[PDB]
Amino acid sequence: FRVNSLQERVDRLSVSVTQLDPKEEELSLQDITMRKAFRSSTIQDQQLFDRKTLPIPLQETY
Amino acid sequence: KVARREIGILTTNKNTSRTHKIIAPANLERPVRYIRKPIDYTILDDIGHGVK
Repeated sequence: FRVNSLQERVDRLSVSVTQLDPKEEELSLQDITMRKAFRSSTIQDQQLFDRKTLPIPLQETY
Repeated sequence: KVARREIGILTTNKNTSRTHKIIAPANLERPVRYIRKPIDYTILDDIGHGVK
């Protein structure tokens, strides 16, 4: 699923980049003033041994 | 390209060239031989209103 979702995401970005025009691209200071800075994902996995993570086989033995 | 386009506005050609320390003429001066000739008081007769 993820692969397919990403592939189509990659494909249309490969097209968007094609349309990029350095000659017309204008820069504004409102990005530094009115628009938040890019933030990469900061997900950290924890509590890996909750009962809900217990595999079915062991659950039955339990 | 966007960055270079932004700084390109603040630039202009720096007219610099490269040549040799010494450039001799195409044709060097010809050594003229000395020949004796008498004083001639008529060589200015055609300059201005001359008198023959």
